This record gives sequence, C-alpha cells and structure tokens, in this order.
Amino acid sequence: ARNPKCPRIVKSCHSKTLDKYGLIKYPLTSEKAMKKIEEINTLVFMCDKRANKKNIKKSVKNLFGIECDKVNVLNTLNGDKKAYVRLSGEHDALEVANKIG
RNA sequence: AGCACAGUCUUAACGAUGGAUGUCUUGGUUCCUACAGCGAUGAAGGCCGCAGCAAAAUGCGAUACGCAAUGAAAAUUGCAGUGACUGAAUCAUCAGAAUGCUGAAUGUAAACUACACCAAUUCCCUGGGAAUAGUGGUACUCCUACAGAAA
Repeated sequence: ARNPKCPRIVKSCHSKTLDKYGLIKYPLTSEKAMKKIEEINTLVFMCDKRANKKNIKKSVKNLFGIECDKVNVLNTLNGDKKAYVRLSGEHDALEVANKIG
C-alpha cells in the first residue's frame, strides 16, 4: 500500500460537511401539519435537499430531545426536504407545541 | 326660444391620431501606445444555491450581495435593523481566508443525486478525553528511484 511523504490534501478548516443545525432547517407551520401534530403526534419539518433520513431522525432527537417512531421524507418543489416525523408514543405533541408556539 | 336638406368634395381654424424632425447621449468606432496564458495546487464552460423583508441583472459560494487585513473613515434607511466623540456604519484597496455541485474530470457510472473497493475518520485538551458511515484514497499514459518474482 501507499506510504507518501505527505498527504496531497489537508483540510485545516472547521467541518462543514453538513451541519446538523441546518440539516434540519425549521418546523413547517401549515394547517395540514398542525392537524397531524394535534391528532397523531406527527411533526412536519423542513430540511436540507441533500439531508439523510437517518441523520434527520438523529437531528430531531438531538435538537428537540424527542424520539421518532417513523420518519417519512419528501423532496419538495420548494427546493428542500419535507420530513414527516411520527413521534414515539411516550413523548407528546404538547411539549413540541410549547417549543414551536 | 327660433333658424339651418343630408351626403360627397374642397378650404381654414381648433384638436385627436401617429412618432418624423430638431436637440441631446455614463454607448459604439477606429487607430496608436503598453503589457499579456490559465490548468490535476482541478481552468474555462455549465448547473445548483445564497439578501431580514429579494423576482431579474449584478455580486458572491453553505463563513453565500461580506469575512480578515489595510487605506480612507461617520454615517447607514424603500421598510427594518445597525453604528459614531475609532479594527463597528459607509466606501475603495484587497497581499490572509474561503473555494458548493460539477466540468479534462480522473473509482465504475449516467434521462441515475445509482454503484464498488481500500483507508474507518474528525475534533478537543497536555500525554490524555470526546464526537461522527462521515471523510479521504483508488483513471490512462509516461519518467526517475525501489522491490521480490523470470531467463
């Protein structure tokens, strides 16, 4: 195998591969989304176009402390990802409602 | 409150209609002077983004219509924020940054955000502790050097 004198590229800079804060952009506040949150504990989030579904699940749990039963995603005509996140049943929409407004 | 044939033609006055003329002009134009190549240290081209309110040019690249540094240097306002008794607000300079996805484009690909394999990898702290499947490397030809194989 290789044993170079020096690697060709060295990245000095801070990481920017895709920040978790920015991977998930913001909760979506639509009437449809409000009904989903209210009735089945399902949160709708706008997320980056290149975002990974597992990472979106990680990001929700990191940023809001709340666990996901299933995460369903879509690439929108609004240029971004729209993630429908059904919450695990021991955590509640009311807590999320306090955080979002 | 009476009087006027109407139409057609012609004439004048006063206008509609139209954009000529004139007047301009941060543009062209040619000549002359002067320097004059960028690229695997990933160009040009092309996409995809990026403004608090932001569509198109311009500008810029996930640090995104400015960053750092310098010289000017107190304003900036469409709304709204912001700053001043000098590394902020405004400009110009711009030598340090950064540098998306591609594209020769180079891991195999291609009406694909498809698919391999090898390295797992990054940060903090002064010899230790935390994070992330993330990040790299892997084209073809050549050359110089080295290697264990062969005749």
